[PDB]
Amino acid sequence: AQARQMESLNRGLVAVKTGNGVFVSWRLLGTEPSSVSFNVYRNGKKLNGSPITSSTNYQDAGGDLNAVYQVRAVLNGREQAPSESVGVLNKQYKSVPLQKPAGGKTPDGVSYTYSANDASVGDLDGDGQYEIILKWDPSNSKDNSQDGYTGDVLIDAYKLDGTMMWRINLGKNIRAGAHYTQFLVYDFDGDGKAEIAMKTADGTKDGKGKVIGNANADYRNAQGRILSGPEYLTVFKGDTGAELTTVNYEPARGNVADWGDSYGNRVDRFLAGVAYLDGERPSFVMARGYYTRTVLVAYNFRGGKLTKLWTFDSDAPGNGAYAGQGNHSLSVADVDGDGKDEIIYGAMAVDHDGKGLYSTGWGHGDAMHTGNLDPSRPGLEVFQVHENSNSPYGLSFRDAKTGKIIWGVHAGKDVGRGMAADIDPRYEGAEVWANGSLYTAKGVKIGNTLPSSTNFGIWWDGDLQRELLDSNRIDKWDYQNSRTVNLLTASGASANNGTKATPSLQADILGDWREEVVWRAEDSSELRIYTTTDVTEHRMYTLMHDAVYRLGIAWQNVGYNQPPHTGFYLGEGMQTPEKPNIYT
Ligand SMILES: [Ca+2]
Ligand SMILES: [Ca+2]
Ligand SMILES: [Ca+2]
Ligand SMILES: [Ca+2]
Ligand SMILES: [Ca+2]
Ligand SMILES: [Ca+2]
Ligand SMILES: [Ca+2]
Ligand SMILES: [Ca+2]
Ligand SMILES: [Ca+2]
Ligand SMILES: [Ca+2]
Repeated sequence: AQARQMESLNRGLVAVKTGNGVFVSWRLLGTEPSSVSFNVYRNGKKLNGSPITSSTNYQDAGGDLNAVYQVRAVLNGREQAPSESVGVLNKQYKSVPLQKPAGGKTPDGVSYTYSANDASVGDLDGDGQYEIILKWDPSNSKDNSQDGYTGDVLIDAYKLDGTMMWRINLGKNIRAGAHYTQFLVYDFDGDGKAEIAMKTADGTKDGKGKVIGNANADYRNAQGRILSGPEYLTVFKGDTGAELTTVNYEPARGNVADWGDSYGNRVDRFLAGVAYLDGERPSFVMARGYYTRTVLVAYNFRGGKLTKLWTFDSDAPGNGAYAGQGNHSLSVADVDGDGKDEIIYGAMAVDHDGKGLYSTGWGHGDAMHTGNLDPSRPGLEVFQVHENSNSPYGLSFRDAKTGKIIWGVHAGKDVGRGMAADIDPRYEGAEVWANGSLYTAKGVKIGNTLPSSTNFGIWWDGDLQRELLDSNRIDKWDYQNSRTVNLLTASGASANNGTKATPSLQADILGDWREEVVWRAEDSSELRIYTTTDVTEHRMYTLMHDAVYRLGIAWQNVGYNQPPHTGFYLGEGMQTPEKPNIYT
């Protein structure tokens, strides 16, 4: 009973030169009725796609590199104003060149360079096409448990044509590393353009060069950590990067040792997430802590003002079960039916008003997947893994609303990876895997092997199973032979963060409902946006117009990046998915 704000997008038309013709795909928008159809136009407004639809891709045999495409929606037998016009890509990726920052030297005395790291997307200027907001990582970035000085964290915005809109420098008082800066790109106020929200400090320099706080404060200690001095929360304006408003980060660190160590590990474990706590409009949550004291703080940014909505603190009375449950990521989804978003903080959940929903007591894990994994169960499921060898489960498949287990598997050990996806059509729903085994959504062990990666799942070819993504590979589970075969190796491109091996971004940002992959070139001279050329016979509303998925894109960069999920069941046997309840 609720419509959600959702980004006004253009048709997302993309064309790609293939052996034999040109491949084309476009969006089906969530503002459109299911009855819509399309005609495709090659060059001189030539109708080409003679009758109409059932998908939003089309293979054009008589297409060449000099061709120009437009598509026209048909609303009730009446063709509409054409889309934007596009040329043809001579390779299966779009190059976005980067203004790569020059290296530098820390007090350390050491030298360091930058590489393109985690990304997000948003419509910063309102033209109906996504920009890429990119985090730059210095080669001396640090995990929380490693001493050492780190280079400045920088965040750029780029249009798809390579236009660099601005650079923000977080400055010397924001340590570089996976668990420090978590950045949220969303249209919070509803003005139709996106803002950026993240944690700042004395000396962060906005996109117009304006310094926040004291440009001469240096709270870096001799171990390269910032364990003193004030802490800020800032939202910047999308098209310019300018400070809009800055408030005090909550909670502040206080006595560092109260978090469970004196050397600055547990205290600087951060997460963040966009959530429609309204059921209608976006909020965001900034989180601090998970091994230990765990605090979530929710906000709105509307009418130029940042307002605190609520605070959940595990130190607070009655909330002590909720400590030690958080993962190195979070999920966001209406799990209880009320139209409003709850926060699935790893092995615990917070309700939309700031109140504990449940704590499983199974403890912190390094991966999680929240979606409709078993389409035979109404409601969502959460499949995750757990670090605690003394946990009853090393992998657990539970009810997302109550937190009660559905099935789970005792390992007496850390299980540091786990995945969820429909890779086997013999079993309706998503299969899951971790710690040497592959299971049905019901908990039954399939075969004896498992896919060659346990990282990301990506919808890439034309079928309803999901494919696999790791390093610079897209792979496919051959469920008949129990082997992983390769569909694409993006040679020259590279993933990020060594063993995590994640892409800068995975997201349906162009064309068809299939997902695009944003990998950096090895030297970080360009980002590459890969889009599929597999003709599909399936049609769906753009994944960026689904609530759970869009919010998945917004937290992908967060902590140890996890892959996105749809709020509906996407896989073999799915129903023809219905128009989403949204406005633009
Ligand atoms: Ca834009
Ligand atoms: Ca806005
Ligand atoms: Ca809800
Ligand atoms: Ca609720
Ligand atoms: Ca961990
Ligand atoms: Ca379900
Ligand atoms: Ca399946
Ligand atoms: Ca597929
Ligand atoms: Ca796509
Ligand atoms: Ca990350």
